[PDB]
Amino acid sequence: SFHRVDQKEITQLSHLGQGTRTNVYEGRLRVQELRVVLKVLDPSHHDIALAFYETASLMSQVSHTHLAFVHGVCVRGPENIMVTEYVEHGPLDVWLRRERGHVPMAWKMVVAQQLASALSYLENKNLVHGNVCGRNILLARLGLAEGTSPFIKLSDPGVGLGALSREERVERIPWLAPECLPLSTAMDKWGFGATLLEICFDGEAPLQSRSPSEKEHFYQRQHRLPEPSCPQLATLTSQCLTYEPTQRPSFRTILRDLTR
Amino acid sequence: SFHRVDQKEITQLSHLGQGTRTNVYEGRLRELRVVLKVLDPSHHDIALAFYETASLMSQVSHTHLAFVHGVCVRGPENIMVTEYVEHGPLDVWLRRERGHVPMAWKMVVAQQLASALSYLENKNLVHGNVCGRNILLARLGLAEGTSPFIKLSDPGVGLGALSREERVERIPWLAPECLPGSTAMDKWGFGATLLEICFDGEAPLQSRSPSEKEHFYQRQHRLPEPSCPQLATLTSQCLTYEPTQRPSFRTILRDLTRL
Ligand SMILES: CNC(=O)c1nnc(NC(=O)C2CC2)cc1Nc1cccc(-c2ncn(C)n2)c1OC
Ligand SMILES: CNC(=O)c1nnc(NC(=O)C2CC2)cc1Nc1cccc(-c2ncn(C)n2)c1OC
Ligand SMILES: [Cl-]
Repeated sequence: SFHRVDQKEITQLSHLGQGTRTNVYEGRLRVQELRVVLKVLDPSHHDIALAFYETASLMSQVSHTHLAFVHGVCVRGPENIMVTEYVEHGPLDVWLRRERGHVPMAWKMVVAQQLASALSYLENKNLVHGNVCGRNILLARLGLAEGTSPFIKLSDPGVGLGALSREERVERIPWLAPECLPLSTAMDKWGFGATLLEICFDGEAPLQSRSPSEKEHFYQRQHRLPEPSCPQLATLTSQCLTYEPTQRPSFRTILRDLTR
Repeated sequence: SFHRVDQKEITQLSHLGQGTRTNVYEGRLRELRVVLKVLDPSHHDIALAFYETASLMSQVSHTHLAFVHGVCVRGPENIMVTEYVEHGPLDVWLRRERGHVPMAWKMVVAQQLASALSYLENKNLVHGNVCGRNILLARLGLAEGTSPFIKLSDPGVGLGALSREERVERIPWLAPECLPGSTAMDKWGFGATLLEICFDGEAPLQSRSPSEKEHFYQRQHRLPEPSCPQLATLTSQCLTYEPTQRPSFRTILRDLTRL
């Protein structure tokens, strides 16, 4: 399970954004104060909150260099608050869009290897992340500067996919595995593939802009996502972004292929 | 001395604040992100003090010194083009994070400020405007294991061109020997900034009137003791009215890595 955090120990600071049924804030935790990130769940039903706890538990009961730490959950009136690791530079997508055209291929390859690494760890433990996207990739060390390499940390997947509505699942296209449109570790290989494209297209994922019906139509008509600009990831993404879950490579394979 | 920048190459954006005879803006250099220090309509002596400042920064290179791209000199306009530092002035941040800034964080800033100032010392160059405002935070060092990373800004219009009223406004950072009409002056600035850091962006006398401030220096009064006794000796050594009695930055840098 997960560690319990009293309301007294946490301080809510500036708003960083909104997740699926959550509001992300900067914050402090008394342990010596630590800079935390608070994911404040919306007033919710028992099934939604349980999906939130299950997510805390996944992140609490694991340990990897490229996985964000979960301090615990605080249960305050209608709100539940996940207390998570504060990462220096925040979401990757935001940064890649800000640094558009000035992000070198080697930088992107390091991020890929690191993301495949953390996802291979969850694979060997037979655990599903269920929300691999650029936003959920946080930059602990920036790596864009002469003589620097990036250091990423994969965020909690938020409210478990199982509790999400169809409308909510559609919003996750192109990262959402098409079999999840109507929970296997096979789903994270599609997420990894779609994120690999988002990284290549400097934080601009294909279909992001398109309408929910346009997005739903793409999956219904079994259409395939664009090819990455860099031909190094071209084979890997095509292998990952297959509609047949069994046809997706293992992260053990992906991790090997990335070293070449 | 200084690189010249054409007016066509620069785009002015959001006003960030005002300096001594300047207005600070966000800007674009043809398309890189910079900070434009737009000098007020000025006399030739004021503009020359501005160029001298550009030259100081232009002809130097240090990890904890802000970069100066050059000066745009067109007709009545004088614009210094400089490095944009992500989180901006330290004083603003320290006041925002008041009570939640740990001592170790402040020591790191101090060591970094003493290092950039030791570099100018070994080159026998005067900054002349060491204050909280002129320390810019490139990295906040908020995450565990992460440390802050500061960059010292240009000192603005050289102190030599400032009026008495303008010099009085720089109390307590201004060296008292600079009030009427040396690298020793930056040791006082460093000392007064070390107090401002300790008092979480609240420097002593900042609230007091110009006459109250002038009176403090005239009557040879000494600035308060820092809350943290680690910097207590260092600040007392730095904030002496005898310029020759101030430690070298070589000494300060040693003392910082021992207390
Ligand atoms: C587990 N740790 C984190 O989640 C986390 N950790 N650190 C930062 N640091 C920072 O931002 C540093 C720059 C100030 C941001 C983080 N999250 C984050 C921030 C903003 C929006 C979202 C969000 N969640 C869902 N959506 C759609 N968007 C979000 O979740 C990933
Ligand atoms: C060389 N580079 C700089 O000086 C500089 N670089 N980056 C920022 N970034 C930002 O602000 C990011 C946070 C939004 C601020 C900077 N200057 C600055 C901003 C506002 C006021 C003054 C100012 N100067 C004199 N006074 C009284 N106040 C000022 O000069 C130091
Ligand atoms: Cl970094």
